[PDB]
Amino acid sequence: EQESVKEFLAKAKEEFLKKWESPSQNTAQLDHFDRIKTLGTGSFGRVMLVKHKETGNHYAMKILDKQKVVKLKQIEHTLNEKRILQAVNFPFLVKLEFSFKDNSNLYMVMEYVPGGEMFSHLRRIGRFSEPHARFYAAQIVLTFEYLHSLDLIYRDLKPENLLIDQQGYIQVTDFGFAKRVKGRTWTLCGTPEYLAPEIILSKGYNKAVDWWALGVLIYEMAAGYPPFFADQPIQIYEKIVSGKVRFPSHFSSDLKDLLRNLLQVDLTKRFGNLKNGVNDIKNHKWFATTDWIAIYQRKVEAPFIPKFKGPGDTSNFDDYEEEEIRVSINEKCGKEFTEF
Ligand SMILES: COC(=O)[C@@H]([NH3+])Cc1ccccc1
Repeated sequence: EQESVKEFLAKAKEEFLKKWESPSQNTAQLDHFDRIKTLGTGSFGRVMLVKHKETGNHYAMKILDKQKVVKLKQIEHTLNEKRILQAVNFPFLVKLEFSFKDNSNLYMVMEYVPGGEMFSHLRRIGRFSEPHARFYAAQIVLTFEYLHSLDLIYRDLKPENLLIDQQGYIQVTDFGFAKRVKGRTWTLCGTPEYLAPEIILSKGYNKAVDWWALGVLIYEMAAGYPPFFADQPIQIYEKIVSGKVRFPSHFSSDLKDLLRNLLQVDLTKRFGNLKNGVNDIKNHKWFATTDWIAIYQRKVEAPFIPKFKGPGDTSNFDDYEEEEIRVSINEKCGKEFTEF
């Protein structure tokens, strides 16, 4: 690679490692914020729009219930998520602003991106044109080059985790499955339609799973549906492992060729995982129009700007029951979460 890229990534890794080795902790508290709206809710956590009472800034606060994290065997994953997020810095990664814990919950306070999930926009328009899909894909390629150079695997690429910001660029959110891995790792995680075959088959897998997931994402952006779609997970998994994918006739030949190379079942043949690494992707004809530096510098005009009224607008998110943020009188699971 150009010495320019090598030197950039060396500095990126140095800066990451300093924060990785000495993580920030306990940088705000709950009563510094007002709750505005619940933006998402799951089996062990929620995301809420909050406002800082002194500065007036809006943030997305992820709240994890310690007891449920333990019950669902997510302890290490939650520690990974926060330790990684506090240490990374890249234009297409959502910024962690504060973190803290209390007797009941873990809190990560992040930039709020009012444009909403790529998923919503994709489903509302049907499919993205190839230029539009390529603009987003280029951001993911650069983000994975950054993450992988820090020995990080992301492991949850899907349209719901990609927020569209005020300039129309992507912000990757949700580092719940991200992990620092030199070599292989084994945990079954991700989302069914996006899992690489080696995850399904319970192998020791590596960063090549992220490049597989990029193939799934690009297909879904350009087609409007994912390549291995089926009604139940087991049927999805059978399709993933089969080595068979069908492409819409509207796909360009270049798109089909790139996707066949990202969706290689044999991980030793998969683009992003060959001897030339990410450059096989960056140099592919489908990316011939992409100015990688201009994308990194946010100098390209985006395909669209989401419609929203301001930094507190929640219109691009959907409606959930509002539930308490209860804090027990007694500390729960203190030992498990000491490092948070
Ligand atoms: C496309 O490149 C690849 O798949 C590389 N693993 C090179 C290779 C090809 C065939 C057999 C062995 C090795």
